[PDB]
Amino acid sequence: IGFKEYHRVKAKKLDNQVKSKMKRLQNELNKHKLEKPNEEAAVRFQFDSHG
RNA sequence: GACCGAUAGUGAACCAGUACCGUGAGGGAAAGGUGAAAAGCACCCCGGAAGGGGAGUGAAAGAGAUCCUGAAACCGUGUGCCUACAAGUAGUCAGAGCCCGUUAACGGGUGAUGGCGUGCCUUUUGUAGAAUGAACCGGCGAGUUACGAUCCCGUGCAAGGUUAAGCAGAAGAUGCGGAGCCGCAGCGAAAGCGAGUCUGAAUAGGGCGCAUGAGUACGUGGUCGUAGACCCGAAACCAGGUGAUCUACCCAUGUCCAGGGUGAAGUUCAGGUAACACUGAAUGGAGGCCCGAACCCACGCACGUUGAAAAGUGCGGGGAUGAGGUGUGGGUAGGGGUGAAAUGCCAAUCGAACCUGGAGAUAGCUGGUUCUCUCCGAAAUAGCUUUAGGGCUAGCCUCAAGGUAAGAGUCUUGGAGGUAGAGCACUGAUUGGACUAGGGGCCGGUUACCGAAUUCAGUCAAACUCCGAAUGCCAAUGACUUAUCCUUGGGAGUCAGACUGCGAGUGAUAAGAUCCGUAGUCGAAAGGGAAACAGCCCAGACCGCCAGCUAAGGUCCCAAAGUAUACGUUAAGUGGAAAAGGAUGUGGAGUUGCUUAGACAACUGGUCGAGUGACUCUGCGCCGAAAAUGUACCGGGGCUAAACGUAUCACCGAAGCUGCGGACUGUUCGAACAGUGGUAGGAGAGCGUUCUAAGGGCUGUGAAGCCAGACCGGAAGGACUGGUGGAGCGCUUAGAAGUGAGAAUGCCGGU
RNA sequence: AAGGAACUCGGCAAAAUGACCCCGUAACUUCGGGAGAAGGGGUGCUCUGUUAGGGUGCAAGCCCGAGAGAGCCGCAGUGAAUAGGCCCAGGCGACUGUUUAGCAAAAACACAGGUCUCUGCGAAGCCGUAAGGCGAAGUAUAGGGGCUGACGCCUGCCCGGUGCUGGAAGGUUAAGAGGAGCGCUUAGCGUAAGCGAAGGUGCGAAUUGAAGCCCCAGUAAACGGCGGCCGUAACUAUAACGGUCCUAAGGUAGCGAAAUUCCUUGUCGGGUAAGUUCCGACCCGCACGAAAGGCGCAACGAUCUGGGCACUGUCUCAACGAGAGACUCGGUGAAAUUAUAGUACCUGUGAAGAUGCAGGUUACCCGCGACAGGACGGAAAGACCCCGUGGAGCUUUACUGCAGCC
RNA sequence: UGGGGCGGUCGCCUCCUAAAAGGUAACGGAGGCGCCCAAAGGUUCCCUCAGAAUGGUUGGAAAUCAUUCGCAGAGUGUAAAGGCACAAGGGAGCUUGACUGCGAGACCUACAAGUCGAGCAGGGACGAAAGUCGGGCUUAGUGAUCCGGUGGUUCCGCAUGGAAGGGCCAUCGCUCAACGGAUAAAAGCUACCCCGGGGAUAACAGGCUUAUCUCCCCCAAGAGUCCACAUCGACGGGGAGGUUUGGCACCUCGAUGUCGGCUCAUCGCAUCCUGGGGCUGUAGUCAGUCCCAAGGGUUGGGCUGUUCGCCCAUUAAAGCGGUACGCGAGCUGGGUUCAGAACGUCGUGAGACAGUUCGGUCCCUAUCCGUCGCGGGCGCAGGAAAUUUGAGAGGAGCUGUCCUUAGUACGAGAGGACCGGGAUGGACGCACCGCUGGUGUACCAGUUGUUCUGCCAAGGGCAUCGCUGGGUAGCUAUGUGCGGACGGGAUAAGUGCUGAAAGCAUCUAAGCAUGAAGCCCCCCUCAAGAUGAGAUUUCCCAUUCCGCAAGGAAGUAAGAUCCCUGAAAGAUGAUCAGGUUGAUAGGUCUGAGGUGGAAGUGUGGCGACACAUGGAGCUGACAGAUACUAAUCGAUCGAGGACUUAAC
RNA sequence: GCGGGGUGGAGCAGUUCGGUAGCUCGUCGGGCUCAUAACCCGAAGGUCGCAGGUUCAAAUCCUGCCCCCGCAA
Ligand SMILES: [K+]
Ligand SMILES: [K+]
Ligand SMILES: [K+]
Ligand SMILES: [K+]
Ligand SMILES: [K+]
Ligand SMILES: [K+]
Ligand SMILES: [K+]
Ligand SMILES: [K+]
Ligand SMILES: [K+]
Ligand SMILES: [K+]
Ligand SMILES: [Mg+2]
Ligand SMILES: [Mg+2]
Ligand SMILES: [Mg+2]
Ligand SMILES: [Mg+2]
Ligand SMILES: [Mg+2]
Ligand SMILES: [Mg+2]
Ligand SMILES: [Mg+2]
Ligand SMILES: [Mg+2]
Ligand SMILES: [Mg+2]
Ligand SMILES: [Mg+2]
Ligand SMILES: [Mg+2]
Ligand SMILES: [Mg+2]
Ligand SMILES: [Mg+2]
Ligand SMILES: [Mg+2]
Ligand SMILES: [Mg+2]
Ligand SMILES: [Mg+2]
Ligand SMILES: [Mg+2]
Ligand SMILES: [Mg+2]
Ligand SMILES: [Mg+2]
Ligand SMILES: [Mg+2]
Ligand SMILES: [Mg+2]
Ligand SMILES: [Mg+2]
Ligand SMILES: [Mg+2]
Ligand SMILES: [Mg+2]
Ligand SMILES: [Mg+2]
Ligand SMILES: [Mg+2]
Ligand SMILES: [Mg+2]
Ligand SMILES: [Mg+2]
Ligand SMILES: [Mg+2]
Ligand SMILES: [Mg+2]
Ligand SMILES: [Mg+2]
Ligand SMILES: [Mg+2]
Ligand SMILES: [Mg+2]
Ligand SMILES: [Mg+2]
Ligand SMILES: [Mg+2]
Ligand SMILES: [Mg+2]
Ligand SMILES: [Mg+2]
Ligand SMILES: [Mg+2]
Ligand SMILES: [Mg+2]
Ligand SMILES: [Mg+2]
Ligand SMILES: [Mg+2]
Ligand SMILES: [Mg+2]
Ligand SMILES: [Mg+2]
Ligand SMILES: [Mg+2]
Ligand SMILES: [Mg+2]
Ligand SMILES: [Mg+2]
Ligand SMILES: [Mg+2]
Ligand SMILES: [Mg+2]
Ligand SMILES: [Mg+2]
Ligand SMILES: [Mg+2]
Ligand SMILES: [Mg+2]
Ligand SMILES: [Mg+2]
Ligand SMILES: [Mg+2]
Repeated sequence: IGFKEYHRVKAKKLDNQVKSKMKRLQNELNKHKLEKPNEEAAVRFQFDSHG
């Protein structure tokens, strides 16, 4: 009696860890989320050589 | 004093802040009554005494010291009826026999036997429930009060109504007191304007108002707000204190450890060396050393487990000169201390001690909430919700006041719509044939090699439609019938629903499953049937009757009524449990092959001598058919009808309906008609308890209380008589409430 | 009796061992131990005997006292009571010690030893608001804190992240200093519109202004971390070797199916007739690893684990006996529980598991000694699960704060 | 929220579910939206689309033309539905009505909101005019309040004038997307845990269902040398059971204790063994499959907590299930899920498991029914003492090996029977103590320590009965004897005989047999409360009172009890042997069995000790005898026999 | 069913935000050497897994389809 409930209670604890990790990560990003630094564009043009 | 009267009122009426409980702060009871007067039972008898039986005192001793009254539980004694073949929610209805004789009544007690019948409460869709609560009896124990708001009702005055504090006065009535409050005027955010005003450019429209008018003061009642706010109940939080006489650690000063063993360093001697080293003996007496009592500890097992003991005993076990045991006196205190660290320990309490206070913390949760009858009578739904077992608005109920006839049923007529069915005209899916562009595999020419598209026929669709109902829905006009309906306001409860039939989804076209639509019953519905069986069938209990007719369902016995009538079927106890499938079971229709030119069968083409084969539909049966305590799907007996089908007629059968009698409610005009189940809940009318006022009484020639009884009223309830009791108590009208108990693992007492 | 662990989760419990003397005693070792290892033998009484010898004493005489020989008795001589069972092997902890008073004594805590770090003395650290204290009447060979835990051999790589330490300029930043300016107000100017001094007043920018942070180095017995893919050797198979990607760096020694191995009762060897346990190896380490230390390890342990011997009522399989209860009599006399009970069985029905309902079956009335199938028995308003916009303890880069510190 | 969690969802639009008005749920089936357009809006005017065939330079299936056919097969910004070809689809001219104030009246609706709207006024666009225009073919494209920003303003301005500040109108700021929005501001652990509730809600067992599971079938492609159906049974189809995995959430949260084991069983049959049969690809021995059959039986160990499973060794066999996965007020407590601790792993962490490991309190005196035993009462038409019948109930029910038949039948051999006789075991049961043993606490003996009887000798107490060696009665198994034997009756499956219906055939319809360890008996035990109270033999005898009777009372008869001595009986009652003309118990005497040579004395020895007297002495329960002691005297209870009929 | 990958021969970027297809090694050809390696000089090798859309332009954005790898299975 209560076999699966016991094991499923354990499962629910693992879920709570995921939810907490998620929530904290989201909150941390909102507090401090550096944007990716500018990737300077590269001008490219070549005077193709003639014969 | 419309305050209490010994469980009340102070905790304390009494030698009570006592007894008792706690180390302490602190907590904290129980317990009143002789008589007018002790006149408190001289004397005698039984007894060791207690306790009795007389005799005396007294109005009374059945007033004799827990001494007014003396209920119930509970415990006994005697006996009028019944009881040892009986299956019991304990009664109720019927009923002999026996025994009595009353509030004199179509009486009382008991009860062989027959019928019927699973407590009360709470909580539930649903409880006899094996869900909850109560051992029993008694007492106590829960919507109250203050101040505001609003509505109804009553009264006074009325376009007005009314005073508050305060001052005089019986703690009163009343007089004075007009400040203030509400209303008569509204509109606008406001300036402001005013029967109008605001918006707007507007004499427009529209909103809110006016014309269509009643308020106010006080009282009663309903509800609401703020207060503990109907009563009981947390785990907790915070504040101030009390604890280290237990236990943790520390500090100071004491004290305890029977006996035995092992033999460290060092030292000495002897040997040894050039010297040392080295070797052997002896001495020596180290150690969180060894073995083992006291003492301390607590490893295993048994026992104990309403214990001898709220942690022990018995048999073994570990340490036992050490980081040892223990005494005395001290220290550290809870947002703290102490911890060789277990969240362990800090007075049998520790993830935050104990006591008191804030405090009646809060509890959308559980439990409880006390007299009676009558009128009406739900909901378990929608929306929103840090919402889902809560709440709010609507729906559904009730009361009152208005409108009033505006409601409803049916018929007739009109209309909106795309479901069932059907259909392929579109969109998808799809079968066969034809015709086929191409596509691939073969040498640009072909394969029956994939094949687009076209066409012919043929299927199919919740999210296909050229079509398209039945019902249901919205209206209109009459007619016939019925009595509802709407507006405003007061009060609610309900938001867990259940099953059954039908139409669907989810599921597996399972579920007493789940979610909607629709109708019913239950919930909140007793009675009859289905053996028992909320939801199925029949049918709605105001009450009495030893009257009648019926419904579902029945009629051989249990058990009321047909062993009814007529015609067939079944042989399986089918009826009284299930499929695919199998089968010369049997009944009834129909078709067809052959047949006295002689069949089928059997006999060596003939003998023989009247039937013989196949198939379709259909009624009732058969096999397929094995579960666990015990026949075990007919309720039982039992049944060959007492089963099944068809038809007919009788009778039985409810609390349905009818007849007779009574009560009440409503409607219309004392009559008639109609109605009278009920949970949550609304409304009305009453009974009873305590106290007050005013009248009128009762009571020592016996009050209240208590105990009986066969009386009275529709209920709550009220009398009368007798016994006990020994001094208070009813009745009528009105008023005010500590006003009604069977349940709260309620509190206290008794048993 | 016979058997002897066949019992059982497990030799739990009991049995067996036990004193003194003599002989004898292994692996291993930290050279002390292990060790009472283990395994054996002896034990009574009598006579040689106030013994050989020893203590006391002036001596007599008192005590102590081995060893033998020679005999006697019994089933048996520490004749009773009291007094280790032992051996082999492994895991963990070194050890003695300490711990959940009252379900855990242990591998947990402590420990000596190791290391890191703080502290120059009014030390750091700690208690307190402060004074005043502990530290300490101490002074870096001392004191506090963290981690590890005797001893032996060792303790590898990574400073990118986080912490700590040290820097130097610079960037960012508060109060406080500064008050450019702007608004309001109004003497006055004006036909008005509007402008507007001074004063007052409401805002106020530049500039200035520390630590911290940013930045740069170091530090791992600081908190921590310690990888993927591809190819390659003349049988094959594996790769000493090579390529590339990523990282701060990719796990070294040692150990390994483990207190760690899910698959798994891995495979192999040993032990048994039979071994999911055990021991020895192997290494595809789900998910070892070097001071939350790695690997060994004598001694120690009421530690955990497996195997032998002894021994037995643990068992095959139960029997008998003793005492105390039970039972009868005399005395005394509770408790939990309890809606009232004249309180059967079967099948069924029902809130789906009935003493109580239905249909049958069975049953004369009342007890006593016994057993526990039922009364969903008693006890404790379930601790599991879910719910409540309940509580408390704890954690942190949750939110908001406070002390402390700079 | 078909427990919670994860996943998914949360507001709005379209369709289907939705049952032809509207509305209508589920974590039902499909999709879209959080915009876009300055023209893709308004108006005025004009206008048809897709596709196919044919003709044509590049040109190709498909670009552009041209003709014919061609209801929409197109398009309509953006999903779907409803519309649209007097277009809402395409093109062109001018413009901004994608206006301001509004708004009769309606739809929808709990509210808050949302939707439609003629018409009026102001000032405009297009148009010759009528007239149309308050965005788009229609239906999504959005967010309350509070609080801030901005613009306007015949509003207010706290003595007054200003101002500060506010109001009104317009407008902006929320993926407040959990979209009717808790605060401006918020994550976890609890195994150290606690409270209030719920069977409204998880689970076990129960109930319903039966997808799955187990078992059984239908069809028959086939496999099987041929041959579907000896055996096996593809592709499909139909059931039963309620042991499995599930679905549901109906009972239980003011408690229905768990897996495994132990003790004790009980039931079903889907039969593991034994019994009886059909078919066989059954020669014999063996087997295969199916039918009947539930009477009895159905092992001991190693490993593991285990169930299970593997293994070892047996057995005739090592059956499958139900009983709350039977059985914890019957036991155990090893596994698992309390508090401690540790490893691996995860986490910053408290801690946790996707894994392990060592240690960890099992309470209750039985009221009722039930079950096993034992009594008392009454009844059974007189009162007693014995012996009995059997309605009915319980018990028992198993089986191996060997010898013989017979090396026969059978077979090429190998091997090797049926049936019928006979012996002897295993397990199990009943009884009993003569035998073998156990026990034997009032028996006998040996012996240690100490204390006592004054000492010696001889003994007593205590030390587990001090210990040790024996042992009577009784009680006992492991010991012994015996049992399940012979068979009858009726049947099951099966085998048939005669025999029609249906000139044949046929076990069947009438009729007649056979045939199982099973059923009813036989065998053992209880049994007349069998209220239906039975039957037989024997004994006692009609009393005395009252009362009119019915009936009542009092002494007794036969007989029994109280009381007493006891055991062959026993918890107590009861039962049985006895109670003085009695051997009932004790004692006494004589024995048995048991122990094993007493004490005293003498002799031998220095002594411990040995020997003789002497199979001695001692001896609980056992046997026989014997009144020596106790069973005294007494008391109590116990019939006089109802009525009716029939036959005598 | 739920996720991750397919870029010259190997290992890897670039993909979100469209703009010449790349880095390291390797392969091939020619030198150097007696010859091989190293070294030096040139070149080839992917139209970004496949097939269609969108766009002036797609490895990159969209639609389908096929492989590889993890789990569950
Ligand atoms: K009183
Ligand atoms: K009461
Ligand atoms: K104190
Ligand atoms: K209800
Ligand atoms: K009187
Ligand atoms: K007694
Ligand atoms: K009954
Ligand atoms: K009951
Ligand atoms: K970690
Ligand atoms: K014997
Ligand atoms: Mg009082
Ligand atoms: Mg008086
Ligand atoms: Mg319920
Ligand atoms: Mg309850
Ligand atoms: Mg109760
Ligand atoms: Mg010591
Ligand atoms: Mg010791
Ligand atoms: Mg002491
Ligand atoms: Mg305590
Ligand atoms: Mg308060
Ligand atoms: Mg249809
Ligand atoms: Mg339902
Ligand atoms: Mg009811
Ligand atoms: Mg009625
Ligand atoms: Mg009639
Ligand atoms: Mg009748
Ligand atoms: Mg009637
Ligand atoms: Mg009626
Ligand atoms: Mg009251
Ligand atoms: Mg064993
Ligand atoms: Mg065993
Ligand atoms: Mg032991
Ligand atoms: Mg230790
Ligand atoms: Mg120790
Ligand atoms: Mg403890
Ligand atoms: Mg302990
Ligand atoms: Mg450590
Ligand atoms: Mg390191
Ligand atoms: Mg580690
Ligand atoms: Mg480390
Ligand atoms: Mg370590
Ligand atoms: Mg008793
Ligand atoms: Mg049922
Ligand atoms: Mg039942
Ligand atoms: Mg509860
Ligand atoms: Mg779910
Ligand atoms: Mg509709
Ligand atoms: Mg723990
Ligand atoms: Mg802990
Ligand atoms: Mg609780
Ligand atoms: Mg339920
Ligand atoms: Mg067949
Ligand atoms: Mg339900
Ligand atoms: Mg209960
Ligand atoms: Mg209980
Ligand atoms: Mg069978
Ligand atoms: Mg069980
Ligand atoms: Mg039980
Ligand atoms: Mg256990
Ligand atoms: Mg009972
Ligand atoms: Mg004998
Ligand atoms: Mg002597
Ligand atoms: Mg003594």
